[PDB]
Amino acid sequence: MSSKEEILSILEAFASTERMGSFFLDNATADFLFIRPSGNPLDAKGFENMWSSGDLVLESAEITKVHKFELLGSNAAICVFTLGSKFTYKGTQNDDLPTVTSIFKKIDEKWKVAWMQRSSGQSDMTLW
Amino acid sequence: MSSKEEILSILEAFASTERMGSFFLDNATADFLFIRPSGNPLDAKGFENMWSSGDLVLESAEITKVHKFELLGSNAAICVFTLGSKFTYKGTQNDDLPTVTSIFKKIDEKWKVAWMQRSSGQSDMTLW
Repeated sequence: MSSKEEILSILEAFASTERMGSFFLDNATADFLFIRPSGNPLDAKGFENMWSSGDLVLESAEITKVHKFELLGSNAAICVFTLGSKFTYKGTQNDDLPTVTSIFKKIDEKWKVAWMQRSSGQSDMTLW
Repeated sequence: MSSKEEILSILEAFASTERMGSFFLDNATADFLFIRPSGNPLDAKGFENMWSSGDLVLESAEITKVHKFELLGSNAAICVFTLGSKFTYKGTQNDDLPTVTSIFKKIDEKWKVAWMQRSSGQSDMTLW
């Protein structure tokens, strides 16, 4: 299957209620970081720690729209997408709609997420 | 010279008081977008329009620290950095310190910026 499809399969797994929290632990490269809207990095364990809280629960997440996909040579790729989520935090439901830039690399012939930066969650879809 | 150095030379030109506004017009690929902290995209002209305002003036900008650099094959690259700027907006000076994820591609044997997403400007350097 096409690399878009392979990489999209990985992003769908990230955007899943059961798998998001621990995902980077299994699927990310060792030097992966997740860049929060503040600019402050989290590593795979830091990301999982956020979701481990108890106070933060993912209700739904989806790959709403892919804005950019391309291979960067044979063994890397960029995928830019809008991630649409619903989550509960300390007693309130929230919608979240960031723009996310993700980078993938092939390691031992398998695709892994190498980098991800997200925006604040009130993006305007109409601009795409 | 090394690709880091070539790509760093391009980023220094972006982070310059005279060149930032119009930079993407000359140095970016046609499908480049700049992702604002909100997640909302700007194209090269949209970016220049912001700086054309009169109300917004860049006083200084620097590549403060490079956190990640690597080639993605022979003809692409990722560079993650903290951009330290001072700017005036509608009568007030501000400091700005985002995390920026940039992607580069070689087009006709020349490096061009292909993508850039920035965070809010109050990142915590101590986390790197």
